[PDB]
Amino acid sequence: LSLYEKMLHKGMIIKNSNVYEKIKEIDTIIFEKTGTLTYGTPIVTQFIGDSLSLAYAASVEALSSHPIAKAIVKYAKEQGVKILEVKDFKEISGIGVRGKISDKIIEVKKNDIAVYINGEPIASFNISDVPRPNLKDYLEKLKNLKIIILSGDKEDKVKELSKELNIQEYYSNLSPEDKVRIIEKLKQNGNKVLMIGDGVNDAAALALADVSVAMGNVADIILVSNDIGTLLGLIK
Ligand SMILES: [Mg+2]
Repeated sequence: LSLYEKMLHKGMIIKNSNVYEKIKEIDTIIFEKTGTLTYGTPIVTQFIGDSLSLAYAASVEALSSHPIAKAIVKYAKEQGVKILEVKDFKEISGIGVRGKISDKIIEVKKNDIAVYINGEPIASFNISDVPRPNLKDYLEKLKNLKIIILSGDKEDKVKELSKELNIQEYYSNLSPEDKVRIIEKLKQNGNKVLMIGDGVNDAAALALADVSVAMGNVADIILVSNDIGTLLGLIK
């Protein structure tokens, strides 16, 4: 058939056949918490504030394509509130959004998210990543090979996910640049490192991985399917 076509069938897009046997020569596996071990879109785990505030925040968040923004919009919609007309929308990706509704200035910006109305913090959200099911693939590889979780998220969130999925080595509160330095150090130390990430917020780290995998949500392997199990199946 052809390696390239066989891999597509399994929802992997490969860049070079070399990545193939290179898989066997690697010894370290690194996961990005967000998007790989968890779904690409987080959920609202709690909202504190009144329903008008909720409608205001969702109405502004409805103009962003950020996953946190989508988590907030979905939660508000499940609560039954309707989207309101916003003017003067402004966004700074991943950090905050702003807009005007009913003569009032609303800001939603990085509990995890505060809602301001005319300068005053009046509501907030806790949002969390949702883990992907399938937990045995991990042990299998822990058999055959060291696993590491990296994340720009806070200690307690990262640790807790490490706890659930049963992963020992993990680093938290990392900037993209922290991750890149970690890869280089592993490679300096002699490790052949395969990394799985979102493909953007950690593109430099991937670019340095011995073999890099991007989620479907440049890299050596693109997981169109977002099927990590099948990737870990292959590796294992
Ligand atoms: Mg949600």
